[PDB]
Amino acid sequence: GQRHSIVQPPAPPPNAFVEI
Repeated sequence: GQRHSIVQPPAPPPNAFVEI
């Protein structure tokens, strides 16, 4: 609403259905 500490949420790469 006003501002807070650096907002940089890191998203963890999700696995895919059978990579190989």
